[PDB]
Amino acid sequence: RCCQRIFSWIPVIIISSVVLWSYYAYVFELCFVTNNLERVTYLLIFHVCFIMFCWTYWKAIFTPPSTPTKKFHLSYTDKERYRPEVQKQILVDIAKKLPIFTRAQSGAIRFCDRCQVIKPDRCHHCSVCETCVLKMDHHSPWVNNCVGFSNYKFFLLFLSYSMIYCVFIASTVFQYFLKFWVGDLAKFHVLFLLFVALMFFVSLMFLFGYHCWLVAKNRSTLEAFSPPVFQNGPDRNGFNVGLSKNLRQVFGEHKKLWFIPVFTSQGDGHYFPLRTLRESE
Ligand SMILES: CCCCCCCC/C=C\CCCCCCCC(=O)O[C@@H](COC(=O)CCCCCCCCCCCCCCC)COP(=O)([O-])OCC[N+](C)(C)C
Ligand SMILES: CCCCCCCCCCCCCCCC(=O)O
Ligand SMILES: [Zn+2]
Ligand SMILES: [Zn+2]
Repeated sequence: RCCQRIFSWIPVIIISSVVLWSYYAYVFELCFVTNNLERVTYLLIFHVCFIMFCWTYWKAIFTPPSTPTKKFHLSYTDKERYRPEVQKQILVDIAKKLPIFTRAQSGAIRFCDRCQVIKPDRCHHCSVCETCVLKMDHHSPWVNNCVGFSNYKFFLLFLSYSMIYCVFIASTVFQYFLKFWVGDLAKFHVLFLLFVALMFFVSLMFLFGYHCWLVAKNRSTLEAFSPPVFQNGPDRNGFNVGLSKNLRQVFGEHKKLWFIPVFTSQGDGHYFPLRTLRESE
């Protein structure tokens, strides 16, 4: 409904409000209060931090999920959608020609009734986005969007620049209140700002770190909480092909584009290199 669609944006409104208020706070008040050359230097650094935050946040929010291609879709009519075991055999015969090595716990082919999709490996259905999403990490209320194959790099860059911004604001307010305490000048209310920054920082520390873990090992959140099932059973490392190539699968080979939110991730969204094949030519 209209109500629901409005309510889905409130986390984004909250983060955007906190960020804009921190901008207004630092730029005028705090930057003025703490040499002209120094002030301009720090104002331009702060502005670069701000622009990278908004850049990465925007592309995290507004990059739609990647979706399985036609080859993975069943083009059935409403009539044909009907006996379950014949469907099982049909899906098996189709999967004979698809690069799908993961199965359900029962061993069945993973299939989405809503999208009519033979799910690729690492693809999962999001009921919020209401679509199958390739290498879906998780649906994020905070970016009002799925985080997966298409935007994961933008998400991690957004966490990083969020952290840098938090450190900038926190350190600035600390210096302001120290200089007040040493009588070299207060705006007591901006103390709250510090308490906010700190909080977010520490939160990001747990989040960033966690994702570091995931990215180091080529593991999605869903996979971390439910290991994928292969022909020989569950395997927590089925897609782990080494730290370097795990990192480059997300950030690409070109160092210049690592820290900017332009799409640079490797592979199609469907087949992902098996750890078990990592030394096969
Ligand atoms: C671009 C980023 C990449 C950079 C390189 C990354 C280097 C490598 C990074 C990390 C490798 C370090 C591995 C630590 C494992 C310790 C042992 C341990 O706890 O075992 C436990 C798992 O362990 C965890 O659950 C870890 C949780 C992560 C918390 C945040 C710390 C991240 C480290 C921050 C690093 C920041 C480095 C600085 C980054 C600039 C137990 O295992 P289990 O029983 O199988 O768990 C089942 C849980 N289940 C129930 C949910 C299924
Ligand atoms: C007052 C200083 C700045 C405070 C605001 C800084 C920006 C913090 C934004 C953190 C958002 C984290 C979103 C996590 C999403 C997820 O894990 O699904
Ligand atoms: Zn689906
Ligand atoms: Zn979603």
